[PDB]
Amino acid sequence: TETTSFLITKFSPDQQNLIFQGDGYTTKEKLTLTKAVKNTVGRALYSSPIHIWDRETGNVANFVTSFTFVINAPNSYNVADGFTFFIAPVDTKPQTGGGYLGVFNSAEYDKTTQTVAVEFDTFYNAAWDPSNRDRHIGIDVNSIKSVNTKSWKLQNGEEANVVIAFNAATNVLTVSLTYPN
Amino acid sequence: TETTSFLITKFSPDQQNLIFQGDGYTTKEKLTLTKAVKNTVGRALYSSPIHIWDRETGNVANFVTSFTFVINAPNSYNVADGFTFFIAPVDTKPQTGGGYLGVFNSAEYDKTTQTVAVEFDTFYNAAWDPSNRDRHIGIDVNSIKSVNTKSWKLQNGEEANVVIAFNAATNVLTVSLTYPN
Amino acid sequence: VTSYTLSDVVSLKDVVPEWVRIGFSATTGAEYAAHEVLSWSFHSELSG
Amino acid sequence: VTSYTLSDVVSLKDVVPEWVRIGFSATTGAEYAAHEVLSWSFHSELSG
Ligand SMILES: OC[C@H]1O[C@@](CO)(O[C@H]2O[C@H](CO)[C@@H](O)[C@H](O)[C@H]2O)[C@@H](O)[C@@H]1O
Ligand SMILES: OC[C@H]1O[C@@](CO)(O[C@H]2O[C@H](CO)[C@@H](O)[C@H](O)[C@H]2O)[C@@H](O)[C@@H]1O
Ligand SMILES: [Ca+2]
Ligand SMILES: [Ca+2]
Ligand SMILES: [Mn+2]
Ligand SMILES: [Mn+2]
Repeated sequence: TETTSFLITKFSPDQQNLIFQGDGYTTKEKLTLTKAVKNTVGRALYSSPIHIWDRETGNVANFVTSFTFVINAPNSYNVADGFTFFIAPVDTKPQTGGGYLGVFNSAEYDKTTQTVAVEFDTFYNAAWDPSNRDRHIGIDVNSIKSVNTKSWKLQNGEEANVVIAFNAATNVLTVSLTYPN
Repeated sequence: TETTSFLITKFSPDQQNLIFQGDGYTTKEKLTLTKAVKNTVGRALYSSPIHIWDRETGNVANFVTSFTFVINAPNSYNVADGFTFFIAPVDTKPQTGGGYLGVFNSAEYDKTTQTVAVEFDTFYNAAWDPSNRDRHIGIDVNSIKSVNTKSWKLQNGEEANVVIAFNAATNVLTVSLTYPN
Repeated sequence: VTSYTLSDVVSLKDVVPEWVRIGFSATTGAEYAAHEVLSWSFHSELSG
Repeated sequence: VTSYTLSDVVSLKDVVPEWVRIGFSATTGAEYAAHEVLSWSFHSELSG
C-alpha cells in the first residue's frame, strides 16, 4: 500500500511543498494563480509525485481532494478564463493559455497530453464550449472540449467549496461545488 | 493548519516520491541504503519538504514516523557503521561517511548543519561514542556526539520496528525500537 | 446554499502516467479575473 | 519482544529550518554491513 496526503488551510509566503509556475505565488495567506490582468497564466503543483496506478498489478488508486477557491472579477459580467484542478505527468509545465486554461492545447483529443482536469470555466469559447454559453464545471480528458459539463452560476468573490473524488472500483470521477448562498 | 503524511508498506522499483543519494535505491520491495561493502553512504529522502515550525506564530509541528529496518552484517563481531532517521535542510546532500553516518561532519556542535538525527549506531567510535562500547540508539543535534543514548543489542538480520515521535507542547523527542524476539 | 455536481467514467490508467503531479491552473485572455485558492487537501491510496 | 526507548528535549525551532526534508541514511567505513528499510510512514501537523 502507498498513500500520499496533505492539508493546507493557510498559505505561507514561502510554501515550499508547492511548485509554482507562471504568475502563481502566495500572498495574504492565499494561493494566487492570477491577478485581474490580461493574457496570463499561473499554476501550483504539489511537490511530491503521486502514485496513481501500477502496470504490473494493474492497480489504480482511489483519491480525493478538497479545496476552496475564489474568482474576483472587476466587471462581474466580463470574466475569463477559468480555473482547474489537474493531474498530469510529473514534469508538467504550463500549456496553452487563454481558453485552454494552461492545461490543454486543442479541442481535438491528444493522447500525448496525458492530463485529466476538472475545469471551472467562466468564459464561453464558441469553438468547443457548451452552446447555451453558460459558465460551467467540466471534466476534461486530454482535450479542452469536456467529456461532460454542468452549468454553473459564478458568484463573484464568493468562496466555492469543491470536492473531487476518484473511485478506482468504478473509474468514476465525481465533482461537487457549493457556495454558502 | 498544515499536515503532511505518507505511507509505503513496500517499496516499488520506481519510488518517485523519494529522492535517492549515494548508494540508495529500491529493489525487491525494499529500500537499500548500503549493501555490505566498505566506505560507502546511501540516503533516501521524502520528496516533499515538511513544515516543522513557523516563525510568525512560533508554532512547532507534532509528528510521528514509523519504519522497519534491517541490518545484515557478514560478521557477528565486526559491524559498522549504522543507520539514521534524520531531519535536515531541504537541499541536504550526504555529509561525512563512516562513523559520521552521512549526517554530521564533527563531534563538535555546528549550528550550520541544522540537522537532528536519531541514530542506530553499530560501531564504537572512541572519540565520541559511549565509553561502555555498546551499540546504541542516540539522539543527535548538530553533532555526531549524541545528547542522549541508550545501549542497544543489535539482532543481525532481524526486523527492527521503530517509532519516532515529537511532541511540540513539551519539545520532547521519543524513540522506540522493537524486535519481535 | 447552492450546490452543483458532475461525474463521469474516466479510464485513468489509460490517460495519465503511473506517477503524476497534481495541481491547479488558472488563466486570463482578453477578459480577466483574479483566481485564488484558500485551502487545499488531498489523499490518495494505491493498493499492492 | 525486546524494546528500547529513548527520549530527550530538543528545541527543533532553534536547530532546524522552518522547512525541512526528512530521510534515512546509512554508512559503512573500514567495517561494514548492509542497511535496508522495509516500510515507512510519516505524519506531521503544524497548527497556527
Ligand atoms: O474578449 C474576448 C475575445 O477575445 C478573443 C480573441 O479576440 O479571445 C481571447 O480572450 C478569451 C477570453 O479571455 C480567451 O478565452 C481566448 O483564448 C483569447 O484568445 C475572442 O475569441 C473573444 O471573443
Ligand atoms: O576497522 C575499524 C578501524 O578503521 C578506522 C580507520 O582506520 O575507522 C574507519 O572505520 C570505522 C568503522 O567502519 C568508521 O567508524 C570510521 O569512520 C572509519 O574511519 C579506525 O578508526 C577503526 O578502528
Ligand atoms: Ca471556456
Ligand atoms: Ca559510531
Ligand atoms: Mn469549457
Ligand atoms: Mn554514536
